[PDB]
Amino acid sequence: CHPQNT
Amino acid sequence: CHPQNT
Amino acid sequence: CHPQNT
Amino acid sequence: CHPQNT
Amino acid sequence: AEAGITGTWYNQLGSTFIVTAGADGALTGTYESAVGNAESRYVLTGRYDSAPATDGSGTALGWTVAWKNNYRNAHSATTWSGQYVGGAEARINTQWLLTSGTTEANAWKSTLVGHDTFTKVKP
Amino acid sequence: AEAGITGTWYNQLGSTFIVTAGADGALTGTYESAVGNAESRYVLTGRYDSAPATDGSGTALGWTVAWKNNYRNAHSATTWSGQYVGGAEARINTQWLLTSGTTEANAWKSTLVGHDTFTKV
Amino acid sequence: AEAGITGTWYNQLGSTFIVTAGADGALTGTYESAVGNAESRYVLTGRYDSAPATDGSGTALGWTVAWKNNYRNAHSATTWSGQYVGGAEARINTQWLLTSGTTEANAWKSTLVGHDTFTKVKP
Amino acid sequence: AEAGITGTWYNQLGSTFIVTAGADGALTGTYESAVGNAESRYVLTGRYDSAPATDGSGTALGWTVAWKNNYRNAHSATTWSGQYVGGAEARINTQWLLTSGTTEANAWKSTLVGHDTFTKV
Repeated sequence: CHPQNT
Repeated sequence: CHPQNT
Repeated sequence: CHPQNT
Repeated sequence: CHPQNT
Repeated sequence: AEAGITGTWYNQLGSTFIVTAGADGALTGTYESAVGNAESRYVLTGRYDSAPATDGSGTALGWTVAWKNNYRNAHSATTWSGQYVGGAEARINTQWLLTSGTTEANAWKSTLVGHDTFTKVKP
Repeated sequence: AEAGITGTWYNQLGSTFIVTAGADGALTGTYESAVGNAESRYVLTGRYDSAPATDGSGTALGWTVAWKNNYRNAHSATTWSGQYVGGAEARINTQWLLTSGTTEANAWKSTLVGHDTFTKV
Repeated sequence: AEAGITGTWYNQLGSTFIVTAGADGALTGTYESAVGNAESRYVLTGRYDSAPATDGSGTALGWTVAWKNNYRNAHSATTWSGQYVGGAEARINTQWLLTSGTTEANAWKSTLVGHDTFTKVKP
Repeated sequence: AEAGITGTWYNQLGSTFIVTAGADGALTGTYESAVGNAESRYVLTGRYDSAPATDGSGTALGWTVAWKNNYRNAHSATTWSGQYVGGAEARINTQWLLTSGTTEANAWKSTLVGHDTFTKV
């Protein structure tokens, strides 16, 4: 889960 | 004026 | 593997 | 001319 | 499912896209801007995934238009790549790349990138 | 120039793209990955400018490949957009967009972007 | 005009962007996703045009975030490039590029592209 | 690897990019076009991963240049996103987005996309 988006 | 968009 | 390259 | 290249 | 893609679609700027999806994965149709009329019409050809994953996953597709018809020639081509999402309000979400024919010296600035959303209006 | 597009081209990773350019703007052919086993082949369709400018300009073109054939279905499609340049050393310079079919939640990370240069060697 | 850009902005997915525009063209601040909390916070640095054209023309700007802070390291960086449009409802419209560190063999698929719209909520 | 980023790099069109990489992730420096007359120079700022992965991975990085200095103002900004690869022949491989300030009507054609490879030669 990349922190840019949820 | 390109025909893709107005 | 994705078919696009190699 | 755009400053980015040449 | 080919039937859901087939129809008349429109994007946020008022351009018209008429497409038919064939059972072998082919896409064919015409593209037009908001001025309407006969020619602003250009031929389009593309491909889509005729056997998509189940889930609530979208169907991947893509199509190209070379901006030349029998009235004008802008010396450029656009490709849209995105996904069809069916449901109450079906939408095609895309990203596109517009490339113009340039001399070698201006080739570094030949391509524009952007994004389009199409809403369906008719089969 | 114009018809010089018809032929067999290779990108920098060994993928082969075989195309037929129609007098009025159609592009038709097959694309296959390196290794080259006979179904690693996929169908492609596209368009190109059939009447390019007479100054030293390249020829605008583009095509699509949906990544499904009789053996595999990768639930994705790639579009390449660029221009053809004829000469003693002909090439097709492109940038591409690879979209995958995703759920609504993963829509933001659905598309990859890249570039390829195709030559006849 | 630096004052209009400075503030707290949010995008359509619920991520937070806090920025200050300095008079020499510098942009500094922090970026956070919708989970909120302390760390989901990463440092951002960018530049904007401090002397824009008059008209109803937008102001061009861009900023970068490397996705590493003191709690996580995703080994990737994102750059957003777009324009600030002021008025009743000010908006920043952008396009972004996310690149991950990969080995040479997977470098052809290292970069994602997309687009974001930010709406302002506070100075 | 890591600090190897600090130095003077050149892209394929002769533009020079001089950068200082800070221990904690900052990137600072100047960019100047070919011809190289002393204001063709613009300020750049950015970030890079200061603790990269130990397998054979490249180092993720990115930076911005707003096209205004004391002499010219082109009402545009360029962001480059990519990765650094160290070796006997070091390079930084990137793709970039050039946005121009436009009116609402021309917003759809505001951004160009391209790619650049920077080397120390």
